[PDB]
Amino acid sequence: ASYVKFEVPQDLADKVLEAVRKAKESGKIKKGTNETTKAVERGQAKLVIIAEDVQPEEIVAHLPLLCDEKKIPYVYVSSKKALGEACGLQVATASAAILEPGEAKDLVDEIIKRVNEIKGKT
Amino acid sequence: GRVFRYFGDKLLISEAKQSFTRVGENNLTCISCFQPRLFAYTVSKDLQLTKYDITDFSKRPKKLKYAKGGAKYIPNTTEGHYDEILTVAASPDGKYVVTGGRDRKLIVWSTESLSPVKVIPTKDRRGEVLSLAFRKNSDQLYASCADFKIRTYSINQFSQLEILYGHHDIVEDISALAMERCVTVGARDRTAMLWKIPDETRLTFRGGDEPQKLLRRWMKEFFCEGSIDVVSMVDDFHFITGSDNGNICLWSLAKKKPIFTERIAHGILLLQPFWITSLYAIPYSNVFISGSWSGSLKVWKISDNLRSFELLGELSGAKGVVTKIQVVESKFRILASIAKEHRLGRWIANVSGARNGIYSAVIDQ
RNA sequence: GAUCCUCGGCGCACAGUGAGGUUACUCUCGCUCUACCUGCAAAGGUGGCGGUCGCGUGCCUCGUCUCGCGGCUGUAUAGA
Repeated sequence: ASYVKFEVPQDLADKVLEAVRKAKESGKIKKGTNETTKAVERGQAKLVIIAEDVQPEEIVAHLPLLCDEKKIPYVYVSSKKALGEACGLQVATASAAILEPGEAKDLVDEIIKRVNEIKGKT
Repeated sequence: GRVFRYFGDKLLISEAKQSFTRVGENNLTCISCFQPRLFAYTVSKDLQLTKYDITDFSKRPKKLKYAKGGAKYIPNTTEGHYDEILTVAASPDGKYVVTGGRDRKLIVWSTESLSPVKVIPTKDRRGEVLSLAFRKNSDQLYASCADFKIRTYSINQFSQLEILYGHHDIVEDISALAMERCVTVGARDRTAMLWKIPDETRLTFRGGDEPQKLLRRWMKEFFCEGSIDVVSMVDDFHFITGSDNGNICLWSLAKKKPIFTERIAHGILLLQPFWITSLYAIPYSNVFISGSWSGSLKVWKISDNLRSFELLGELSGAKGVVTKIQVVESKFRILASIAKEHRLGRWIANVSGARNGIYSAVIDQ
């Protein structure tokens, strides 16, 4: 897919889905592309999670561009059904956002730092 | 308890007799065949369980009886299904067929009247039943579930015996033979696990090999694996797995890595590989069959030294998403449940020749 | 330049969240009849053919199968 900027290994993808679940429980998340958008536009989001199997690709294509302007890190997962079902929904979701990590702070900080390494940085 | 059936080279696959039987149901998720008069049982997302007579290899599967569940059955110990049935297994004694799915219930029905004789809940709000496998020549049932647990049962006690722990994702598929043991696959944990029930121990086999690393060690002279989805046991010492990168792997209990790998076994179609959505090794033989949604059932032969397998042939009348494969004998008859959707709801773009029903192939010698 | 207020008359598409909720068809292939009649068709009945039991019944083989009769009856392997 073309709106996917970099490569996420499955270990990281699983650590992301975990991070989201703990954030439902102990913090505050936003679920769905529109709500994720508003979370970036408002600067509330600490981490943005985008699914790789969105079916018209362009639905989430604006997020990489938007997150870079607001300097909010974003990450990919492979299944939208899996992200939504993480999110506490019984339906799929195309993108989500973590606003407050709560009991996942340590878990998120490792993610936002692994995606830095496999992006360039130091 | 090892491989002794060598009929791989004898099989008249190119001249196989092929048929398809439509069903009025949506999305068969599993098929289970009984072998001593031979029977098949099918389950669907539409909540229908159906029984077929398949003993006459000359004619297509003959529908005998059906039972449909529904909203009426919302509680979970009611004697009916109310959410997607994901799996079905016929008891080796001919007396029972047991179903399970998203409504977190095992329901055991009599084969006689197709009526529920016992309902056994998993008692967990996440314990969806994903796969069933009877120990061969036994009433001992193994159910792999979505809460990362494998539950065991004694079917003529209609009771739960115990719970097995180890997986770190849903246990998608489970396979068993005559020994009191089973193989499971954990999907995104990218492990296969061999459970020795009486020894209270378990072996762990790991996939998920980085392609850059694989290429790096290949230069000593491909496709990312994100999920190991299917599994089948060939004997008491070997098994096969199938992944969502098209890999079919042969494993020995003695080795940590796969002893052999056929990559993108069902081809591709920038590049996307066909997942392995079905895998059935006929017990103690050197042949196994694989299925995807690529339009054909691939039949493979294992080496006599068990260090490799090779393509015997293709059954090309098998369009659609193969959700389950079974093999019965009298002459081999391959039965396969074909749906428009993946069993579990994984999303599949353009399935060519998408359809609902039962594929049959009769192969001689 | 209008204010704004009222009324009146005339419209009621915009503000956040998030996964709840809701088998049938089509097309091909073939697929128990048949004589007759009661019969305008249609419809009905008889016959065919079969099968059935009781029984008789033909074998340098008198096993089994042959044959027929009385009762009755209509049912092939069945689907692709």
